[PDB]
Parts: sequence; C-alpha cells; structure tokens
Amino acid sequence: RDISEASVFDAYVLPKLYVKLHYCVSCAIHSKVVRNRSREARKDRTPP
Amino acid sequence: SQGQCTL
Amino acid sequence: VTVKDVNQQEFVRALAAFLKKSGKLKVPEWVDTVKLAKHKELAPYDENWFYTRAASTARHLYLRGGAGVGSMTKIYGGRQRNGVRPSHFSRGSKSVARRVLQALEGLKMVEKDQDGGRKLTPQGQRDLDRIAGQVAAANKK
Amino acid sequence: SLVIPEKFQHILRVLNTNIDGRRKIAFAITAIKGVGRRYAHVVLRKADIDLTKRAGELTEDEVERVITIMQNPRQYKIPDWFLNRQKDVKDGKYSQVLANGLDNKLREDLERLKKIRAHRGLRHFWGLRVRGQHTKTTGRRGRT
Amino acid sequence: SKGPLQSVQVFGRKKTATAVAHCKRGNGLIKVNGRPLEMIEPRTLQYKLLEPVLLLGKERFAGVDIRVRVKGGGHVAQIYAIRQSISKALVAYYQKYVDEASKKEIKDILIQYDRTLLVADPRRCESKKFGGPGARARYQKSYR
RNA sequence: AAUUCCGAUAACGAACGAGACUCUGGCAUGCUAACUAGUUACGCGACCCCCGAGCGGUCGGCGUCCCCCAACUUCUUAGAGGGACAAGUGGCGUUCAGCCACCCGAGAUUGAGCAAUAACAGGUCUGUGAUGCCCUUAGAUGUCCGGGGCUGCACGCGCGCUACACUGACUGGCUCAGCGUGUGCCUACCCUGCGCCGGCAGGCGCGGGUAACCCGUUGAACCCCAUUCGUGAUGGGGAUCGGGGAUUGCAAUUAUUCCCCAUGAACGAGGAAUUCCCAGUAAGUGCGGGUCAUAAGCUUGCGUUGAUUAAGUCCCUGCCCUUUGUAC
Repeated sequence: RDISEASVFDAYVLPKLYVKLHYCVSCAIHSKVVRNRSREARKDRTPP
Repeated sequence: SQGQCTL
Repeated sequence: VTVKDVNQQEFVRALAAFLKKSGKLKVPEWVDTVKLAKHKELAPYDENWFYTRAASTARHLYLRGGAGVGSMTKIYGGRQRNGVRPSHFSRGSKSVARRVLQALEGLKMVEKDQDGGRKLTPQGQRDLDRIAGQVAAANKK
Repeated sequence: SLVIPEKFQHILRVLNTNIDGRRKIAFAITAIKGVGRRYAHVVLRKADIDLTKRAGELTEDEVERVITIMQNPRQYKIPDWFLNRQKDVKDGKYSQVLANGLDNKLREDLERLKKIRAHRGLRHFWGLRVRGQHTKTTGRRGRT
Repeated sequence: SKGPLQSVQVFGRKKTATAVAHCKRGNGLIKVNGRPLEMIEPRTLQYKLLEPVLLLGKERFAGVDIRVRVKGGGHVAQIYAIRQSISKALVAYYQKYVDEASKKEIKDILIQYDRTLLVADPRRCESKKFGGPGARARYQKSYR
C-alpha cells in the first residue's frame, strides 16, 4: 500500500518475484521445513 | 505477531 | 437544636472563641513552649491552641462519656514520620490536657464518674447547646 | 500588608552570617547553626513578634532583642531541656552555642576525644561509624 | 392516621459496613447517629448520599423518617452503606404499607439509575498468599 | 484450565489425577435462641428551642436475671437447609460436546488445603535420647564460667525502606476497622483500665480480665475541612555526628530502642537490562499475630482508600503431546 499510494499507474502493475528454492537435508531441518515424521508418518505426500 | 490487532 | 445539626469545624472555632472571651479556663505555666503532639516536628503554628483543643475535647466528651487519659490519647494520635525508617503511630500527649481537664473542673463543666473518667455536667451541656444554636442562627443569617 | 515597607533590607549580616530576608522571621534565622526551626518558633513566641512579617521588615530594635535572646536564652527562664548543650563536661553552666560557637565546641570535643584515645574518638579520627552502623554497605559515598 | 408500631428495619453491607435503617411514619427527619443526613463528614460525597432524596419524591421522605446507625466499614463504604440503607428502607415501607404500584415504579426508577442502590456487592478482600507482598503479587526475585 | 466431554474408531467395563471433596466471605425479613450483644419501646434525668409548647430532637447516662420492671433477632455470631447446575431466551457449533450476547438473579470464572507412579547424588547429621562409620575423650571438639565477634570494610551482588515534591508538606479540627494474642507444670517474665507527677520516652497510687464481660463502640494512616510555605536543593528529603534522661535486664561501649535541642551531604523520576500484577486486583497506607527481658526496615495476614489497561498469540524465553532420526 505505501508503494501503491505513490504509484503513478492506474493499478496495472503487480510484479511478482518467483525464485527456485533448493535445500539439502542437513539444513532443510534448520530451515524448519521437513520437520521429522512419525513411523506411519513417513509414507505421506504433499501437505496441505 | 502477538495478536494485537484483528491480511 | 442539638450540636449535630451544625458544622463541626465552625462549632469548634466558635467554642474556642467563646473560651477566649470568657478567659476563665485554667492556663498552665508552659503556654507556648511545648508541642501538642509527640509526632510533630514543630511547635503549634497558631496561638490559642489551648482554647481550640479544649473546644474540640469538650465536643468529643459530649458525644462519648466516661473518657479518661487513656481514652483521650487514643483519639488525638498523630502520623509519626521517622525519616529513614517506616512511619508508625503515636498516641496523644498526657500532661497538657490533664491541665485542660483540670481547667474544665475549675470551670465546673466536668464531673468525676462513678467508676472512672469525666462526665459532662448540666452546666457544660447547657453551654454547648446554646452556642450550637448561635452557630446555627449565624449560619442561617 | 504594606506595598513597599520602608527600611526594607534584602539581606541582614548579623552574627557575621547572612539571613535570607525574603523568607519569614521564624524560618530565616535558622541559618545559624545554633538556631533551628522549633527553636526559632519558641524564641519568637517569647519575643511576641508576629510571624507574618519576613526578616526584611523587622526593625533594628526588634532584631537586637532577637539577637539578645539568641545569645542568652536561659536568662528569660526558658526550659533547660530545650537548650543546645546541657550539663557541659567542662563547666556546670547551661547555655546554647550558636553558629561558630557550636563548631568551636564540637571541635574542642573532637580533639578531646583524640587525646583520651577512646573508641568513639578513634573512629571519629578514622572517619568511620559510631552509632552501630554496618560499614559493609554504609559509607559507600563519601569514601573511595 | 395514628397507627402505632408501623415501623420496618432494614440493613445493608458494603465491606462489613453494617448500616441499619429504622423507618416509620414521622415528620420527615433522616438522622445518622442523631446527626442530620446533610450534615455528614464527607461533604464532597454528600451529593451521592442525597441521591435517593433527589431521585425519589421529597414528599415520600417527608411522610416517613429514617434513622441510620453504622458499626463497621470505612468512609466511602459507610456512605454507600447509608445510601443503600435509605433506598431499601423506602422500598420496604412502600412494599408493606402503601400501594404496590408505586413500589414497582420506585424500584424500576432505582434500578434504571443504578442497580447498586439495592444489591450488596459480593466482592470482598482477597487473602494474601505467601511469596509476595500482595495477595496476587509476588516478591520480586532474580536468578542471580 | 484439564484422555474432561463429543464423535470416526478394536475396544468395553473401569481405576488413579483433574474433577470431586474440605476451609473462610457473599441470603432470606426463613428456623432454632443467644444480659457474655443489639433493636424497638417503657418509667426517669441532663439539656436544646419554647406558652405549661412537641406522638418534638440526642445521650454508649439509669434498669426491664432476687424483676414483672416487655418482647424479638434486622443489624453482633453459632447450628441446620436450598439458592448457581450453562437452568431459561437468542446466536455459533458435523445441530453433538462445547463458546458468547441477554433477562430475571446476593453472585453468570469468589479465593485457599489435600493433590497419580517416579527422577532428583536437591538441602537439612546445626530438630530431637533417629542413626551407620570415623574423629578430640580428662592439655575433650562434652558440660561449667568470663570476655571478644558474629555487625568489622577498600570493592561487587538479592529482597527491601526513605524520599527526589505543589495531586506536595506543616499546623488545627472531623469522621470509620477486623482477624487476634493477652497472668504460663518445669519459668521469673501477661493485656491493660482509672486517677496523679513529669516538657518526652517515663514514673506513683487505685482496679478489671484465666476472657463476646477489660483494654475496646479497638475514636489507626493518606483520605474530608481551614491556615502557612510557592518552584528557591526552598519548615518538606534526614543520612552522620554531640549533649541531656528514662526504658529493659547483671550489664546498651563495639550506641536494643526511645524522647528534646542540635551539623544538616546526595536525592530535577535514573543508560542498559528485568520483575510482579487482570478485580476489591495492582498500588498507596497502615495495623495485628510469628519472632520477644525490650523490641521489625523480615514474614504471614487483616483492613481503609482503591482505576485504565486484556479476554489474545507463541514474536522473545520455557513446559506438554505426537510424528519421531538416534551405537544414547
């Protein structure tokens, strides 16, 4: 909103930043992503 | 991030 | 009218003025060189403190009878500040108002009770009621 | 309550020390080391001088009588227990010491305590406690 | 007319402030220990004391009389104990001896103004619990 | 708040712990009956206005246990019972558990004791004539006496008190308190009232209480009112020191403490950085009991004054549960 107020454009500009992300497993945990799962937990998939 | 206000 | 339907502050001031006008209350030798209370840091600010306190004392004796030295000292206690140490409570003094109750005895307004203490005489009660009526009349007009 | 009273002095230089005239008579004479607040009240009562007026409005005759009361208060049959020093060790006379007199007497007592080599005198010379203080946390300001 | 023993006595409490009202038919005198209602020590809170007088009809408090005696409480507590005493003394008298239609309207007016005129507040002093100077508080502690 | 409860469900019956139970305050114009308490009146007296006035107004001044010279418990408390259980209306909710608004209601979350197995190399041998082992034992580390320090002092650390002011402080007056201890086997030592003397702590004579009976209607403190000081480290803040006296015991100097006159330094709200607190709460402010020959700046409680902040989360620091790598 602070940028939008100063924006000249008639609400036609919405730039998006898309960046590929790659973490190995030693620091995947530190990032907090991939928290450890339960014994039946492992057999899962995407999450929601 | 303390639930002060009430995205 | 009784003494209840008049202002307490103005009634005390009027009685103190009446005692000053009469000039018959007994005055001790130590007039303006002693403290009224133990807790105080200074001598009484204004003169006639003997008359003003005698005026208030006669009023307290009117409300409650059979009051002696121990009863009076509880009443007039004062907030004793001891500087660095936490402050405590100090009872009223003893000897000075013993001259007051001897002064009232000299003026024939207190009488020794059957078991102890001093009780209001008809002369004292009559005087307190008429000055109360004068106070009420002055307040109205 | 006069607008501009005559013979008004902003300060007074009696007893070699200035007294703040803009304050009241009962509270400006207190700069003397022998005259405090309560003592100032009782002497004014003895001198029957009104307390409303300040130190700068009192006449010369009133000031002189106040000074005389200061110097010899026991003459006016004031209570003995009210005196500064009572029952002096060196003399049997009862009197009050004022300003440099109080300092002179105190130094005479202090040098006397040093000569006798008593416990109070030794710690006074050492600059320490006397009245049962706890120097574990007492004396943390005036001593390095 | 001259109906004897037409008196009702009510009580109110505000933190152990026991105020008793002895209400009967009379000229309209309200006294506390024989001391007038207006001539009370808290003159600042005198308006609060006279609130039932200003809210209900002065004719009603002239037909009846109230006597208040207090043994316990404080200063604000005692004023409210007396204030609630005369309010429910008038309510009790208006319940027992006069038309109940007016009893409903005065009760409705009292509730509309402030419910505390009739209810005794349940909240009392809460016992202190060890570990801190107040009942809920804790004595400040540090790890080192 | 809660594996409490509800539901899909290989769990059903249960049990431990929350819960539940027990302690104190919240109430009927309910009961029982309380002179060791009050209320209303009764026959008085003291008075106030006033004609002799008025069913006038106050008395914690008299008595209604040798009495007919009256009863009752609303207020003072001590026995028993319901009332508050999300019960009733509305909304949210898998229409279930549960959550919120609302009316009648003394109160719509009133505070506390006990509090599952077990882990602490948690602390106490200085709590017992509970104790293992070692240790000085007649120049004892015992018992007996006396004195000294346990407080010392350059410096840092915890909880705390006093204030840095004008909503203030000083002087004078006025109006309210409850829990609660109060004369002891060995143990002398209790609470105090009344009256007098003394400027004050204090002293002297006369009594009550082994206790709802006396202190004590516990006339406590800011608080309510009137005067003074008026932005000046200014009567306030009062640390340290001198002198005088009583207090307690044998004894107070290395001052138990207290009373009067005194010197009268910092203290313009304090950087980091943390703690406690959500309703009678915090906080102010006192006052009891524990301590004691005398005692509190400690501690537990009882009060009077007594508000806003929030009904939220795990952002910082930590616990619980599961999924759970793991030679632990």
